[PDB]
Amino acid sequence: MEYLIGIQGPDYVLVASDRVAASNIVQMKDDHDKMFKMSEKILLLCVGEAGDTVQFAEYIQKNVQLYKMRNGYELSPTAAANFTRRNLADCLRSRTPYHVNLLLAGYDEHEGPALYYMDYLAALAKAPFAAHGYGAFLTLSILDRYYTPTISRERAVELLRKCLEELQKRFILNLPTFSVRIIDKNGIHDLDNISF
Amino acid sequence: DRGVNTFSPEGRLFQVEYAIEAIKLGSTAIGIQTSEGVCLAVEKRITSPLMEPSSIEKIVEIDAHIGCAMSGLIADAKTLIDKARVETQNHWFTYNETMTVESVTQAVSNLALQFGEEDADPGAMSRPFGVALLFGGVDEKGPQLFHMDPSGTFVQCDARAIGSASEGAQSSLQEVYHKSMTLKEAIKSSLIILKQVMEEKLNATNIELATVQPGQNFHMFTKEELEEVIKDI
Amino acid sequence: RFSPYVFNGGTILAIAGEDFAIVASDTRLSEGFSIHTRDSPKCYKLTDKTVIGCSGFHGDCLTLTKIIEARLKMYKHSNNKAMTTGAIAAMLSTILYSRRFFPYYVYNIIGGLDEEGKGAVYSFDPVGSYQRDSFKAGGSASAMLQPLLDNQVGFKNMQNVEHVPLSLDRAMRLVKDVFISAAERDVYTGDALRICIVTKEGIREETVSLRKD
Amino acid sequence: TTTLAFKFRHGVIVAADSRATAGAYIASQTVKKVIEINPYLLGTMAGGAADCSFWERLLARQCRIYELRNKERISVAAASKLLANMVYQYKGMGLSMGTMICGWDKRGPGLYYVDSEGNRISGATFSVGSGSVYAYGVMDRGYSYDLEVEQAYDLARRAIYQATYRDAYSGGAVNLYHVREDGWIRVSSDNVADLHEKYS
Amino acid sequence: TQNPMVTGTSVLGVKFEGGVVIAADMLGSYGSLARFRNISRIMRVNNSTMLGASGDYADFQYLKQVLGQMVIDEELLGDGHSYSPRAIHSWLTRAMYSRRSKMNPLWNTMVIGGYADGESFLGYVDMLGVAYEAPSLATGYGAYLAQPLLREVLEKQPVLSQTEARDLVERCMRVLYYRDARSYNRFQIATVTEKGVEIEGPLSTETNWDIAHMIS
Amino acid sequence: NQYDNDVTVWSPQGRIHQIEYAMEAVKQGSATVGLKSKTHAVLVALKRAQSELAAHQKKILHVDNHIGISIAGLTADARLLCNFMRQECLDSRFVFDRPLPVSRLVSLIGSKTQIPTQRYGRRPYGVGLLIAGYDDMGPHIFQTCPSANYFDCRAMSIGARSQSARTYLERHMSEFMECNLNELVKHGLRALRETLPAEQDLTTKNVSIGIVGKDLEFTIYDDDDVSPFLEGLE
Amino acid sequence: SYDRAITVFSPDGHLFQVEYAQEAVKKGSTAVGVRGRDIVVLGVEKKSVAKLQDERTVRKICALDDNVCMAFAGLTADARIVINRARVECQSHRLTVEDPVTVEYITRYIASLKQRYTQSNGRRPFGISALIVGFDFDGTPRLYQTDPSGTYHAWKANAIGRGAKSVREFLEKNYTDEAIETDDLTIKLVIKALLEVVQSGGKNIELAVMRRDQSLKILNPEEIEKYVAEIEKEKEE
Amino acid sequence: GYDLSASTFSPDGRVFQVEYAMKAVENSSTAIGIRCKDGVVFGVEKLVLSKLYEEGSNKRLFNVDRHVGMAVAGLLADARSLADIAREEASNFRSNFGYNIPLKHLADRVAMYVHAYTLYSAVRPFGCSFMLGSYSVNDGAQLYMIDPSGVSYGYWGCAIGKARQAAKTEIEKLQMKEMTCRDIVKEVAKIIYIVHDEVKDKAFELELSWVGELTNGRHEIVPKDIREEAEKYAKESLK
Amino acid sequence: SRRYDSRTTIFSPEGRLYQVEYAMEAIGHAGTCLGILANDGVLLAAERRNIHKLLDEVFFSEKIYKLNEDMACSVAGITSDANVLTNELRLIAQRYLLQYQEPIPCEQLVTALCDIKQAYTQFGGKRPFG
Ligand SMILES: *[B]([O])([O])[C]([C][C]([C])[C])[N]C(=O)[C][N]C(=O)C1=[C]C(Cl)=[C][C]=C1Cl
Ligand SMILES: [Cl-]
Ligand SMILES: [Cl-]
Ligand SMILES: [Cl-]
Ligand SMILES: [Cl-]
Ligand SMILES: [Cl-]
Ligand SMILES: [Cl-]
Ligand SMILES: [Cl-]
Ligand SMILES: [Cl-]
Ligand SMILES: [Cl-]
Ligand SMILES: [Cl-]
Ligand SMILES: [Cl-]
Ligand SMILES: [Cl-]
Ligand SMILES: [Cl-]
Ligand SMILES: [Cl-]
Ligand SMILES: [Cl-]
Ligand SMILES: [K+]
Ligand SMILES: [Mg+2]
Ligand SMILES: [Mg+2]
Repeated sequence: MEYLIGIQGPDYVLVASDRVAASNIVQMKDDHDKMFKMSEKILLLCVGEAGDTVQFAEYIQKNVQLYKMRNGYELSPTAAANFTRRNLADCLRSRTPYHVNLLLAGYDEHEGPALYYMDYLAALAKAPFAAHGYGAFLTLSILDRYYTPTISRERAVELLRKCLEELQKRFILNLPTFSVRIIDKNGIHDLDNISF
Repeated sequence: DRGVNTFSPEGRLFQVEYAIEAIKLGSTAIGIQTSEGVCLAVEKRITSPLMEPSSIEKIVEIDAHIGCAMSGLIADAKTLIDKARVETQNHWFTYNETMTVESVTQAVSNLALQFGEEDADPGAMSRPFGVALLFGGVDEKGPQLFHMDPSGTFVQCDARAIGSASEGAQSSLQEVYHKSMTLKEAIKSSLIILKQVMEEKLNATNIELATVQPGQNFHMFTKEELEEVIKDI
Repeated sequence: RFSPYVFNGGTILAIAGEDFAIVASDTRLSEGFSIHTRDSPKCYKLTDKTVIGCSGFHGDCLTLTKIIEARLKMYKHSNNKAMTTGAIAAMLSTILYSRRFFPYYVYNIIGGLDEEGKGAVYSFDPVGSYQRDSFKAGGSASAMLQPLLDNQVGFKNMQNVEHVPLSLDRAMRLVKDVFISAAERDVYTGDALRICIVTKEGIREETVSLRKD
Repeated sequence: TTTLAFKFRHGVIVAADSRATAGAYIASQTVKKVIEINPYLLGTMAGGAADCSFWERLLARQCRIYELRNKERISVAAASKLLANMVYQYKGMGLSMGTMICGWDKRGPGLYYVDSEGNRISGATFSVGSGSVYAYGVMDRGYSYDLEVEQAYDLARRAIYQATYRDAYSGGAVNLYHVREDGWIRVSSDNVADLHEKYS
Repeated sequence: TQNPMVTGTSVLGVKFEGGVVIAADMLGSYGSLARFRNISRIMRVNNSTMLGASGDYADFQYLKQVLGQMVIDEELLGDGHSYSPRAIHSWLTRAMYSRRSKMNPLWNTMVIGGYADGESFLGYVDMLGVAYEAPSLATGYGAYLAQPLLREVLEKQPVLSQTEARDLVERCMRVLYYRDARSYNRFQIATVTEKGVEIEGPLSTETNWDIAHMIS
Repeated sequence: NQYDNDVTVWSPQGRIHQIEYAMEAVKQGSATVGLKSKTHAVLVALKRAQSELAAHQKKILHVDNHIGISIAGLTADARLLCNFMRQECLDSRFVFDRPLPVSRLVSLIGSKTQIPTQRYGRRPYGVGLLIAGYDDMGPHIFQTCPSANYFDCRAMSIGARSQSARTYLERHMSEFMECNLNELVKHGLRALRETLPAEQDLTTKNVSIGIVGKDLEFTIYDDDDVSPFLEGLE
Repeated sequence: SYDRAITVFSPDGHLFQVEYAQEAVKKGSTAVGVRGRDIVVLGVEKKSVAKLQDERTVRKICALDDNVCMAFAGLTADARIVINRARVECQSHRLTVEDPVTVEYITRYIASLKQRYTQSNGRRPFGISALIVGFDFDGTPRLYQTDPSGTYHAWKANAIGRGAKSVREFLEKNYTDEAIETDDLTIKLVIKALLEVVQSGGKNIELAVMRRDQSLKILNPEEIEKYVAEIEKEKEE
Repeated sequence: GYDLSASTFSPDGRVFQVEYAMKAVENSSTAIGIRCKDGVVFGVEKLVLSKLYEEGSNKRLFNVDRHVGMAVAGLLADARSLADIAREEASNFRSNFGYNIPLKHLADRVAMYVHAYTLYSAVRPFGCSFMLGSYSVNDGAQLYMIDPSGVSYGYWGCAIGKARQAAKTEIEKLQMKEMTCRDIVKEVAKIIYIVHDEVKDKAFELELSWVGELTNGRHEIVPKDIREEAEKYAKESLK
Repeated sequence: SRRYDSRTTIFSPEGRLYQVEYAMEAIGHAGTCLGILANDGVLLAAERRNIHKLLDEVFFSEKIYKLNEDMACSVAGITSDANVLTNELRLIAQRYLLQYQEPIPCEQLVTALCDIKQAYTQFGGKRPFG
């Protein structure tokens, strides 16, 4: 069961996600990626029900890309988060609700870094850090304990590592590897996977 | 001005008669049916050396056993070809067998008079298709060539030309055709005739040729295979 | 809670031979603990080369055979030939699946001749899964018949026996025996056995008496 | 059912059992669970027999249309996505399908798991069906990208076999296929009773 | 109908040489209440065909309306074709199946009797579209109490005269009055022959109560 | 002129020029003939060939086991109407488990084909049919027209030079009822032969034959299968 | 809804609405396309000049997706509708096939949109032709042209709009393996081709390039008049 | 011009498309109805355009309900479509109200349907006139006639088609109020023979139907022997 | 009905759309309306046609419309048509704000309305907006 985490520093956002795709009692994939690139400076991280997660994430992705092609510049993180929200809320009482939980991470030339949290009901909250999954229950207090708004990117990767080590120790599920990426003024960077 | 479904005093639909005239603006295409297979040959009609000849496709595969040659307003042919393709795949889906050439031709021909402006969907067909088609293939009846025009009339032919020089080409076909003719003779015959009727000097880039045979699937001739056949002619 | 289904019983069987196919069924039509009629066979002629057996909910048996009959004519009209055994089977698969969310409560077995004149059997589940078999039992007593056929036609679990071709006269003698055995133990199977033999010469019919209790 | 597939240096191995069941009644021992979508693409079937065979046949139709319209072989990614998008509309309606889409295209050997819950994932090895857990154990202890061809055939065969032994719902025969760069080949069909004789 | 309201009980039918006879009591019951004690549950469809209905009486009246109007529509054409008993039976099979398949059945079980071209026709159709033909029929409790007597007679003698079929129907109606708590001793008998369809009634059966004094 | 483009426009003489024009489509079709005896209904058609290397257009179509048609006029309209007839026949077998009576089918065609003659932007059907059938009332030959009117016939011919064929059929019709099948088909073939230029003859390439009756489902004879009927026009 | 049949046949097989739409294309500004070896270049005329214009707002060269772009000639409002439809479609393709479109796919899509508006009630045809360029997954460069009828072909080089006849004549004599051996010469071939028809040369040529993978670069006036001088002084010699 | 559409009045307030449709009726051969003491009798001059047609082909007398007959003149395919409208209106009346449609109400309903085709460019007026006849003990004998404008009136006697006036002048000679249907059929046959122009049109069939006390209120074809006697009376009366 | 249809959405023989051109003639007769961009702002200045002595002066302008928080327009042509378009402009701008929670960029608003105007020249058989 799926884990997402985001940490926003002064000029970057760091994100990570587990790499497991599971089914019944087996891990069926150990290099799964739960991140979707929306634009040069926007990642959507999406978990939840099978089928709804990809269908929803890719629809949003394609529409964000379309906006870029029509207009010549990109949606800001905030505008993308609100677009994501409107779609999810608008479907909530429809014949096709999407059962998805999301983080949206982004860097805007003028607003700086942003991290947004959304649940399946489509409540949207901006946050300095956030997490989804059962794993969030064991890691949010580690983030409250050690996060500061000026946290450097090296220390954010350390803080991330403390959370991921806590899942190894204390969580009942076998989540042995995580995708890590950072977003800043120069776009989206892949970091090394954190593995156990 | 009158509606698109108006009859003339001779009992023809004006729009169909005018669609039939548009076929005469097309390049010449030829089909010949033999006991060893059918061949389809068509003049490309290159208008500039800057054009890529391989982007002119006037012969297309419908299914492995069925090809189609077209003449007239080529853009109109796209929905007809697509419909032939979808129908053969539906028939395979439902019945787990190949659709006969006659049956494909029939299914397409049921589109022909489906135009008009006050029975139908919010923007349905406003006019007939300006296209004639030769369907050539092999089914359990053996090799077969069928012709269809914008009236929706379709019929089997032993050999048939369509397009601009079709009279002319059809006379030469009467002259050379026989029921026991081989496929290789039909190929040569159809290129000799294209060569007569074409304004440009025939060569291996300004024509296309395809065959279907009881042995073998729809086959578009490559440049090199065209060049080989062109030597004798 | 009106139920749209009821179970009406019936046992079907088909056997492919080298140059024949047998389709057989009992003729009892039941409901609850009652018999509706002793003379309701479960086999229906489709073409000169193809017979279908249908059991289960009789309301759906009737409807589905009428739909098949209409679709055979429609095919013949648009393609100018009779449907083959194989094409009938592929078609039936799609007709069954069209009701995937309110199924035809029918077990189908097609018996006939293929395009080389060999015996062909196709067996179906109610929503349209199918395959070609060498023989197959269906319906109420299928679990009683199928093992005997596995053993005696398929030669399964036997050592030291020559795998000879199945003659018509042995297949017939098998078909009568398994139904007689089924009528001993399945309450739904009884009254009479109807056998259709499909060969190049056409389709012929035998009927054998079964127990009436 | 037990089905499995794995990518390796020489393509993709695909294997299945052949049993169908209606509750605990064995309805067939001779089901073909590997569907030939085209000469370069296989699908496997596990779950509802009608559901798998309908939707995979429909996938075959659509792949063929695609090929006629675009004048090129469909990619394994695109085939698997067509299937995923077709079944997604039906989630919640009780479809039961677990499929592997197995080919070789311009990205090389290709393997995707697709099911009626809406999953679609690429990967190196998968097993699907009620016997999958048994197959995983054996497949996982023997698998390597650098398996020789015959070692790979041996592994697939043995994994399905072991699943047929533990799982009441898997049996019959082991049917084995190999997707190579110039097309798939059917490699063998071995009855489980004959494989038992051999493995002891 | 989801919930039947006023209902009728068994309908009987038996073929005889030169025709068919059907029987049905004249009762519409409302639960256990014998509410409407003089209603006909038999319809003359046309000259060759008659219909008896069990189950919901309003649904029967709707079928009567629809089928009656169909026969009128056909007679307007005056073209030498009429619906046979078999055709009517087919139509009814389809109508009932179709209503079942919309999860909104017509809550009836019917017996179609007819005579056409020298053949007796007797057919059953139920609310689910289950339909078949047989030399005798009995819906409801008739299936348990009447049909055994019918079939036992028919085995010993498959071809009955008109007066034998009629005596046999009277015996079955008596048994039903004894043993079906929703029956009533007031019934109609309808007969179809070469000459057409006749409906007789109201009829009653004699009953014997001697067993009331054989308890001690 | 102002009255001849729209099927909704009555002329001042109480005519509809679009209906009349649609009837011209039938007069220019190749001839066909229909006739009947006490027990069989026969259709005979001439097939026109576009070139010496073309097959010859289909003129006779299967509707149901007891019904076939012959066509003259726009082929696409013939197929549309034939498909409607097929479907009405399938419906009657599905619902009533018996063949649709031929005259009821023909009433259906009349009602169907009338509708577009009264609505703006629609057009008549540009096809005439001869309909051969057998039912409880015996054999039938009916004729349908683009006007939506239809006719119950002892015999009939429509298409080009069909007047000759009608004259022949009037001349011999008192014989038709008592003819055996062979006689009846020959009479159909001779009527059809009257429609031809003096040079030309009936051949196995240009003649098509349809037969239905008491003992015989609707059957089409083409190509080599017509040779028996053509021999002994003696 | 309005269902009038707008595009109909006339005697002798003409579709007058389509021919009239082709007249609108001919009054549009000249557009030119050349397919290089590892580059593709579009250039377009004018259209009106005018010092008070914001130049950014009237480009006739448009990205459809990262790997495909287009120029058009004809009715600019009509073009905008086609361009936005093609952009939506590129995103459907990426959705359902997870590859970018080929240039041929999107060309085929545009062409069949155009064909449909010649055969559907209530609509007139689009008054545009388009030159569509880019690269396929395997690196092959591509130039396609569509016209109002819905016909489309691939070209080594081509022009549409006013003066297309003479610009095509020039390309026919000047398009050789030499003239496209490099990027600069390919770009120069387009400018020379325009400079034949371009009123007050030039000044008002807009130009854009697409390199294998590297995505659409529009050249700025400073970068253009560099090539203009570099070609004009070579033609003295 | 002012005569192309039923949605266009002329400057004198006429609807020429309706008047042209009426001309179609006036070109057709003649049909008559007569109401009498105990029912209504219809007769039609049915012109035989070819000897190849069967006796009975192209009927102009229809049953629209078991108690209602219809007699037509004009474009026959339009008349048949109107017969089907009338049939459906009768059928739907019985289904909704539970009894046989009264004649006058049936006439007024189909008249309004006819009238609806005289307002619009989207459709053309029916090219037919028709009579409706019935009888019941409660309502007596009733004969209505409806024309292409949709006007509907009741009549003692009525004629439509091309010898309309010649027919009416003969019908006026009868005291139809005091005559029975059996006497009237002969007079109907007689009048059709009077107004038939044997020079201009060579061959016709007489078609006869009736509804009255003698048919128990059912609309029926006149039996063959009565029709033959009536023709013979008419023919010898022509003398 | 084909006789009465004036065919507002078809090409003329030179590839022109006459209704569009005729509409542009109506505009050329309306009040003069100019726009001027500066470094610190933008302006609209328009001729008033509503100048009769007895007019009552009840709105804040005659031809200047606020579209949203950051935009305004002026118009030349048929006034009632302008009321329809400006109302549609306000709707588009609020649909965008709803969806993205930021104001519509200027050129995207203009483009969105222009696609409506374009559609009126291509299908529907209606007169364009003047
Ligand atoms: B396997 O998943 O165990 C197998 C795969 C298919 C392709 C054969 N599935 C089954 O056997 C599941 N059974 C059925 O779908 C079924 C249902 C019914 Cl109602 C009747 C017979 C059968 Cl086989
Ligand atoms: Cl031609
Ligand atoms: Cl197997
Ligand atoms: Cl596709
Ligand atoms: Cl994946
Ligand atoms: Cl009562
Ligand atoms: Cl009754
Ligand atoms: Cl014809
Ligand atoms: Cl035609
Ligand atoms: Cl007529
Ligand atoms: Cl004629
Ligand atoms: Cl579209
Ligand atoms: Cl151009
Ligand atoms: Cl009159
Ligand atoms: Cl605002
Ligand atoms: Cl705003
Ligand atoms: K038993
Ligand atoms: Mg859902
Ligand atoms: Mg018992």
